[PDB]
Amino acid sequence: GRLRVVVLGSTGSIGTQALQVIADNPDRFEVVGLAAGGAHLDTLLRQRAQTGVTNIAVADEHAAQRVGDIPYHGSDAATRLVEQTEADVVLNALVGALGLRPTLAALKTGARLALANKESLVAGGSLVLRAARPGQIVPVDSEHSALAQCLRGGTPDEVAKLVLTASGGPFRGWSAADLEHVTPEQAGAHPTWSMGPMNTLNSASLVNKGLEVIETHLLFGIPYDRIDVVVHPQSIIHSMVTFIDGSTIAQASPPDMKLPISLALGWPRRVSGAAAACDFHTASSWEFEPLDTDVFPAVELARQAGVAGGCMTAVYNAANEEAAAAFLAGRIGFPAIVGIIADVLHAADQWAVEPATVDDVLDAQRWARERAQRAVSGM
Amino acid sequence: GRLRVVVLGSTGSIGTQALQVIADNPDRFEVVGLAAGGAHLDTLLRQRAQTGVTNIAVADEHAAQRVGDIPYHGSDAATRLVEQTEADVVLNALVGALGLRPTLAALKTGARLALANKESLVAGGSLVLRAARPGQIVPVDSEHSALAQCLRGGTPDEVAKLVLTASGGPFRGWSAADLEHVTPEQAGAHPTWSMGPMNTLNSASLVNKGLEVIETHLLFGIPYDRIDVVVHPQSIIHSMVTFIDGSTIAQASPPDMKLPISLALGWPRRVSGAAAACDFHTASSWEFEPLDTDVFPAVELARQAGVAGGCMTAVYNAANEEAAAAFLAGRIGFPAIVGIIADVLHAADQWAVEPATVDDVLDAQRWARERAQRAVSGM
Ligand SMILES: NC(=O)C1=CN([C@@H]2O[C@H](COP(=O)(O)OP(=O)(O)OC[C@H]3O[C@@H](n4cnc5c(N)ncnc54)[C@H](OP(=O)(O)O)[C@@H]3O)[C@@H](O)[C@H]2O)C=CC1
Ligand SMILES: [Mn+2]
Ligand SMILES: [Mn+2]
Repeated sequence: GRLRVVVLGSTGSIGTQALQVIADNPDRFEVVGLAAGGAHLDTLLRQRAQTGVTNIAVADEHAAQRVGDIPYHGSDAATRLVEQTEADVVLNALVGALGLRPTLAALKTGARLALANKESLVAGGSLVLRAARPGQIVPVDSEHSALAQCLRGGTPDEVAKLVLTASGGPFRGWSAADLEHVTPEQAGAHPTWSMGPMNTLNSASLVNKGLEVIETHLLFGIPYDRIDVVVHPQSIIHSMVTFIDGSTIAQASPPDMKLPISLALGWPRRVSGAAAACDFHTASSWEFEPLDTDVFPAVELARQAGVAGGCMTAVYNAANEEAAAAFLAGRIGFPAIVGIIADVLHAADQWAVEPATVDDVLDAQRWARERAQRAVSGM
Repeated sequence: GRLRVVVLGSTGSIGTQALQVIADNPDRFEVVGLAAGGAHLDTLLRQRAQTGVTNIAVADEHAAQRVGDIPYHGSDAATRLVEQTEADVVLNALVGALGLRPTLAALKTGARLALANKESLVAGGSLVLRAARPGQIVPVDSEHSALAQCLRGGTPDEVAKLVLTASGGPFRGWSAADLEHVTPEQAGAHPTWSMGPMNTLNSASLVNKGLEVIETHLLFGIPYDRIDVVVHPQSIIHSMVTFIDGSTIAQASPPDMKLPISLALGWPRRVSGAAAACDFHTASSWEFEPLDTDVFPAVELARQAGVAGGCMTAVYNAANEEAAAAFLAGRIGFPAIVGIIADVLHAADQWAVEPATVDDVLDAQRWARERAQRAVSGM
């Protein structure tokens, strides 16, 4: 009675940690599908051999050709893999708003969607939500996993606030002037989490936290004015829920994604030995500080976009993707990332309309990328 | 609807705070009984006048002589009140040995027992556990209330460890050499108005934490070797549960006993506005450090007593009461408190037998008191 898992983005950080959790728990889990982009064929072939799964999607046609006998190849490969593979859980660890169609396909199959790809939910918004039954989307994200656990501390009507923690990034405490000179190398560091290149930059810019505020509203149905963000440099407390009696329930663990991965895969059942627990035989401190919203307005912009609703959250994410690419390429400065997002959101009148189809979401993103490029061109 | 509440020990700290919670929540609670010792008879009489509750009990027959219209007076007045009063919740906030019989009576009525009286569990042990049905006892103290909330984080089978937080008391971080100089005043002997000198002393000696560890075992059925203590000077995290996957769930609030009191009264339902929540607008830190068990062995000793079982925890507590009072009277030094507890316990193996009656518990306490007296005097 074990769970069949499709792993999308298997060669990345989350995909590989997920495979390790599955390998350590053959009793509970079985890999039945793998999807990757094709940039790391060494890893993918290793995964094919180690798991014995030949049911693979490779996005890059040239890379799929070089491997040979890949059953699904091309831009729709991951989507068709999901549509055609019998599974109990789809782990979406793809990166960027491109995880949207596989997310929608997964929900349509009725399987659990263990969601690491927050962008697909942020972009899909109510379109993704309509495709899901209650509890079908289970968060892999450390914060959202923590929130889901802490919500067990009371009934829904007893929730006052959801409190997301943020690491603060490498630039915690820096001034606006300090941020002007930030290099791609400087933004490529993270004090607590080891992640891919986009999540690391997003954590530095605080856009990751903005995306997580939106994800929180969408997953848990809590109003934006009841979703708080506190800076916690240690990343040990992964988030908390405050109840109407004044009690706060918090989730805590040394930073290790295998914990929320393991919990997402086998929800509601915890997976014995998934990760190390906090060690209370040695001294430590858990520090909290307010976010400097003047220097880091990305979270406030996310709330604005979220409150607007419809396709506005897709716009927020798409504008970030474009500005982020420009920064990494050395075309714009670091403060310009969130500056461009604000510029694009301000122009995004038409996009408050609720998406009826995936094409509405794609239209919004297409516009947002263009408007983002316009803003880059002007600086 | 409205829960009918009997308040035993209505004139003490817990009792009066509970009456405030009840006054503030007339939708949720109604007082249907009040019981007190008699030393604060005037307060009880004012309480009858304020609540309109005439169903009252006074233990002290002398005190009762002052009134003429008390329905329940004399020894076991509180017990008789419990036996003869229809109620949904009995709050047992009586102090010491006079709490045990009312606890037993409350359990037999089938009411929920909101338990503050430590002696009921620490001394009464298996007598109380054999009488109680699952979930019948709801703990009132902050650590136990924290644990009950955090246990919501998983199934019973998913619990790895219970971690109680401890303030560390006034001598946190003190060497054994430092402790030799401790005076009653330093250990918290002030004529404070609401509470006896023992509470502050028991905190300082770490015996209170030991008592809490024993009660934790009895309340939640977790072995002593899986009940840990961490020193946390802020007392914001009130305790935590570590699950088999590595996740820790923690309960946090600014110190305020109205929170755990309100939740014990309303269990399982939280009481809106009971206490203030953690506020993250100003920076703070939550510090943890190990307890030096060489310098503070009171908790290790409690586990030893608890593992031994039967009436051994009764012995532990009674030896403390005697030794702690001897320290306050200047008959011994501070380090000798836990020293005498150890010496009495090590001589106490005849008391490992399970008590059949309340008198068996009383015999054990009698022996332990006499034993500690000889240890103090040198006889
Ligand atoms: N990493 C973390 O610790 C955390 C991650 N997340 C979220 O999870 C998601 C992934 O995180 P992360 O593992 O770090 O990302 P990574 O960059 O480390 O891995 C990205 C994965 O997606 C694959 N991929 C890229 N492009 C395509 C494409 N066009 N088609 C199909 N597959 C593609 C890559 O395969 P390949 O490169 O071989 O072509 C790779 O396996 C993100 O949305 C992130 O926000 C959330 C919380 C923390
Ligand atoms: Mn996250
Ligand atoms: Mn306590």
